[PDB]
Amino acid sequence: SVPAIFLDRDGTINVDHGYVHEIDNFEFIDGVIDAMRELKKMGFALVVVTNQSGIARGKFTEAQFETLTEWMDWSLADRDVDLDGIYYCPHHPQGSVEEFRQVCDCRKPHPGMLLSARDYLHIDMAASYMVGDKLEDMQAAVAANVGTKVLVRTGKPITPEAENAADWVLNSLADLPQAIKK
Ligand SMILES: [Ca+2]
Ligand SMILES: [Zn+2]
Repeated sequence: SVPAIFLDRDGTINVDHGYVHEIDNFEFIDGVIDAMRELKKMGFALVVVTNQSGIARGKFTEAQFETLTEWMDWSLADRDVDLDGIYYCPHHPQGSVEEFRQVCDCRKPHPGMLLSARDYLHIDMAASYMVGDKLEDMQAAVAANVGTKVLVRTGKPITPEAENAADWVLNSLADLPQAIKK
């Protein structure tokens, strides 16, 4: 079993402009790419787990999400960051788009995505981290029995509830490798 860093996307990896689905609006947060590269060096699997309800909302299609996700994957790989898994939930109970309109197991704070990754990559959850800027991230982690829950300040002005649920609060994903080294 391998330990992993589970990663929220908007507000953690890219700047959260809300319903981000275009390459020219995808902006990597400073230092996160180097941080992820170091996390790989330190022996962690990297797994993105991201809610994308904009799909259910009709803000953008699944096709558009794949295009952006593919681009993200290459950009990282080309910087010698090779993501071990990318999971997303396109659902929302009130989705305007029929295909995606539903309650589900995979929308954070449901731990579904993390459990799927766990089974797939044989991940050591207790030895793993979850990084995000929202409560739903911390709660998802709690349910999936992730060892360490890390909240970041690069997205949402953190709520006291999110803060409560978190084990650590870091300014950024960029700071995670040093925090773990220590
Ligand atoms: Ca987020
Ligand atoms: Zn879902």
